[PDB]
Amino acid sequence: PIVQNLQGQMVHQAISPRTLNAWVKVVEEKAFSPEVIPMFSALSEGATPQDLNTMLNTVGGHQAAMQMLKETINEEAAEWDRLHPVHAGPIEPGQMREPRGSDIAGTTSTLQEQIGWMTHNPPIPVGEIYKRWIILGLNKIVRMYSPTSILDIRQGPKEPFRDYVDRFYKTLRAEQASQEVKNWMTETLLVQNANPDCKTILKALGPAATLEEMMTACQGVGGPGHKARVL
Amino acid sequence: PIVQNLQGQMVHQAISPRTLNAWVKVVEEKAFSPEVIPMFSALSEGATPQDLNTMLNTVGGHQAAMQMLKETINEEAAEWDRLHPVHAGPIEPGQMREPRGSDIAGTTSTLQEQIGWMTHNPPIPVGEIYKRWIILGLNKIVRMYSPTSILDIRQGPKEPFRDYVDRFYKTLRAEQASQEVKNWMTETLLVQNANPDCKTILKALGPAATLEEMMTACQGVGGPGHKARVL
Amino acid sequence: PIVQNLQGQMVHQAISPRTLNAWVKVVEEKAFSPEVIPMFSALSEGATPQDLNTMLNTVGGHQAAMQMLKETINEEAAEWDRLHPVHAGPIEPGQMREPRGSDIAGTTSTLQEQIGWMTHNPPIPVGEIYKRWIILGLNKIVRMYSPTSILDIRQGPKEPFRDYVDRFYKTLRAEQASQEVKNWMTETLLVQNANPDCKTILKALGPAATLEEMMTACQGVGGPGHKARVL
Amino acid sequence: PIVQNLQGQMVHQAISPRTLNAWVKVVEEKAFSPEVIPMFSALSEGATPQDLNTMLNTVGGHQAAMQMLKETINEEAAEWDRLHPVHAGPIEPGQMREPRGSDIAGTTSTLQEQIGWMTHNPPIPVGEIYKRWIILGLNKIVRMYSPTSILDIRQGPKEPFRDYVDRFYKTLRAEQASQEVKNWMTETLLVQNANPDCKTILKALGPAATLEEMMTACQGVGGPGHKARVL
Amino acid sequence: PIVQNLQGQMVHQAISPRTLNAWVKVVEEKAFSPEVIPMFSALSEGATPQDLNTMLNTVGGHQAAMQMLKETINEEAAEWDRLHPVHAGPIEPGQMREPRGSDIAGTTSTLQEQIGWMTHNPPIPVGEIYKRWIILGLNKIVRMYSPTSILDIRQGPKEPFRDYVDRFYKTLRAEQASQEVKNWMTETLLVQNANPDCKTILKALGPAATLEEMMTACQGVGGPGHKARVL
Repeated sequence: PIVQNLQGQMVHQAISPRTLNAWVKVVEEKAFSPEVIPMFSALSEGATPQDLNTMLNTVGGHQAAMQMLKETINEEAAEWDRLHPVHAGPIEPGQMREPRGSDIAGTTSTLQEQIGWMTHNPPIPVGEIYKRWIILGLNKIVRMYSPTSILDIRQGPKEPFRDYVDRFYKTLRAEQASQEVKNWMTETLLVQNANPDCKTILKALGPAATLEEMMTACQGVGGPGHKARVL
Repeated sequence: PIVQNLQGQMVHQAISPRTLNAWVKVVEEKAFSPEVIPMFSALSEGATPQDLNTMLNTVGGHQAAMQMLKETINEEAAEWDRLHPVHAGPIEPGQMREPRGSDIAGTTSTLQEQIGWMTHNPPIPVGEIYKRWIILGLNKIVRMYSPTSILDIRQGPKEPFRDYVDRFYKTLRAEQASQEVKNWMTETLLVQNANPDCKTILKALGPAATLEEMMTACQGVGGPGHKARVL
Repeated sequence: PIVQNLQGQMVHQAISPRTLNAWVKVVEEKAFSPEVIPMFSALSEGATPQDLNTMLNTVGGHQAAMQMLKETINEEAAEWDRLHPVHAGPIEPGQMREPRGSDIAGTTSTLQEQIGWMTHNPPIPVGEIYKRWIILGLNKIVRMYSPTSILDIRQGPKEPFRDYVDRFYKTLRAEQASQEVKNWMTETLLVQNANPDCKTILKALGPAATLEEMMTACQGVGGPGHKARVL
Repeated sequence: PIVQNLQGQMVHQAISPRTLNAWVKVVEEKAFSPEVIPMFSALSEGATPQDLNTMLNTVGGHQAAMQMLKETINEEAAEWDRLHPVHAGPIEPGQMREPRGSDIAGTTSTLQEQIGWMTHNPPIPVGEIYKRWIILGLNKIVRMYSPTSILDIRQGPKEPFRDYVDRFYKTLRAEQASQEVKNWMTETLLVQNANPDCKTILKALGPAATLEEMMTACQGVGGPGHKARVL
Repeated sequence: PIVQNLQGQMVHQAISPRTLNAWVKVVEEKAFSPEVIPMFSALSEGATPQDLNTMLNTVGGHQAAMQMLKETINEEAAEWDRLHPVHAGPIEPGQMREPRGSDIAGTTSTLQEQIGWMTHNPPIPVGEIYKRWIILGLNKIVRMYSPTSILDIRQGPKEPFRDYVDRFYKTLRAEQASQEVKNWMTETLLVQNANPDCKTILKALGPAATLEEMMTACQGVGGPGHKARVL
């Protein structure tokens, strides 16, 4: 990553063993569940196209999964070539060159280059583009390896509403459909798959109540000396 | 916060990717428990609101917990707006503008405004202030996500009293109990549901013991049984 | 390891105690698996040769594997010196001195001289060259301690297609077979050892299908409809 | 109701007793059916607010559903006057008087003014509006008493594509969603385990695969035969 | 639809629901059988887009056929915009404007425009245009489900020829196969699957001949004649 957003000295240093450890844990012990997606981004803060290449190849030994990320990113870079014909003219005073596709994926661009653009003012956002190309790759990984579906997130009979809501919301966040398709699942699916008493409370306040208000009312019914309704 | 570099001139910098890594080891270990808010107190030391929003943004797995925290800010932010009269931008030429709720929360404010507000006369500690909004949001997520009720914590025959006291004080912590409620619970409920080994000594102590005195009576070092809990 | 400056040249710092701890846990957990390579590559971004020697020194386990790797390394160093490999940067440096094989590996070169070569313009990239020579041995230990197995692979009777796709990738990676062969085995053996009712799909897929197009049409095994297992 | 006559001019006729029986027959004897609306539309052609009120109040069966319809048109009539204050600002001779929503629902307007709007040129859609508000009632009454469920319909590994479209679009006559949700539904959601033959067939068709072909796809030896049933 | 009652005719009426119920009977008895297509043209003489939408919406189920029909209509509407570039913003009541594809489909057009294009000088054929695209719809339905096996057909032991060739014909018309194939089937399969004495006398005629000649030649026993009404 880059390790200084102002300072020139020691601008960038190679990846942490905790970043690798915890990367390897999500793709193995959480086994490509949808919570991978937002977690990837929290890892990638200030990551260079090379750091990103390191993250692409460090997905827990899963070689076939490397191929589905890899072919994706490359198609996206080949697309960047279709959208951007090459300027060779005078570069303006203080300005850098504009990246190519093979530059975005770090094949043609120096690591000084990658640092340069990432600390430029206004930024040339190469790592923030490549990581969204990688999440698109990553999204394919989650569909083949984990059978998780927002359709089939179901609240258990003695199950806490907080554990069922955590599953629905992490599964929701990794959908790539629009914000209207998203806002519909929290109105429809979430109320519809809660237990009888919690479903009754969710519709009673209606889904226009805040999540904490929903949450506190749903723990309140499912808390001490509970009734598991038969189904 | 302020650098750790022990050559020359101290200079103010953001939160570091090593610290970001540390927060990720904290989250994916303690996650939502009472045990989060003190680690947070540590790692957010000399943070600006921009760091605080980086601390929020670099969370991965638990997107409900984050929707409740993002939510809890808006309501305290709005409160702040309702508490103070603020006109938009400078009220006078060449003097600083007054903070709004959304400025405390980093959204509507630049980082260059942010270190301005802090170097005002008197100081406006916009981070420190903001950390309180965050911690109420944390306390809300933790109370709901925490799993033991305070009204059903009982000590078995082979359970160490240290382990049961940490679970009781951590259950009284999850539920955000007043000191008046903690002093009454301490006195009452605790003594009762200790095992008869601790309990008959706890009962031999006279009116209004300190928790030190409850431990000195009970302890009773080592055991119960073979190879006691250190968690 | 070498850390980057925003303008100007790379600077050498001492290795992290965790990087060391991480690598040991790597050679305990993954030695006989093709997971040794991406982790080793991950823990040797911006490494010098003394970084690469420190990682090799750190191991106190798996001594017969290190020995095979060491005799292997000397084979491409002796080759270096005799049959003059192609490389980027100076083949006859004027103002500094020819890298030998031993020097690339760092048994006869001081750390200054290695920095000397990597800080050069054009550089002589001694670190990356060495890491290829360790990765040759990493393949060798993976081949010797996990032998031929690509022909014996079958998709299980109850096994989803992607779980056995995921194994075929691991197997074929472990296999070390020629790239004309890798490309045939992905074209026809991947279909050959598959489920029979999934192979009917795979025939309509053809040879030039992506993994994602194949993992989308064919999923789990699936089973008799309208039945229940025997009692 | 109003009859159209030459030059597109409008001429008035009293409500037939046969139209009213016709409407009691569609309400009671095509009860709750989506088909209820288009028949309705064919009964309400040139209807004044008065003819609609007679239509609605003529009916004596199904009074839980006429109640939600009376609540829905009241709400819509009071909504209307927020959005448009009648006769705002400067008053202009030459106008029939503007309809408030209480005139639209026929509550503060007389026959003379009801004829006023519809013999105007261009015709003021007073009765047309009320019908579109009543169809909102009827579509809601349809949703309320339909039996199909959106959490039952999905394509499993034995189901034809047709067989699932028929049921799913049978759902959505009753159950309302956006097209972005319907498109996401057919892309991925309700199709997670969908028929292996259909996948085989869908690939075998190429990049010239049509919806008509995809419906014709998939047959076996259960259910109806292949022999024709239409004289 | 638009009556031809009255001097200088251009007068719209509602469709009678009896007419709607006679259409419920055609589809009850004949489904989508090929002679539903010109009946549907006959039902929709002088009809509007709103009438048509009414006649479509009153159909009993078939929701996969309804979709396939609906997307078929949406592509003819879409190319219709490509074949006639027409534009509009907000629609003005009373104003003669050029119809777009959406206005020809009843989707965007109020009924006064629809009648208004129909009764312009020249009449602009908006009812025709869409009725033609619904007939292409039905014609698509007929392609998919009307064919059944003609190779079933063999003349019964006591069967006269005028029952067996009509039955040949009824199944031949059922199949959607191109004409020159059908001509082939006439000169071969009608003769080859015929009884011994028949096929013989059909080989004496030569099957090249007119159907009057085949009826005269292959003559069988008289009586009432089976009218073909057992299915």
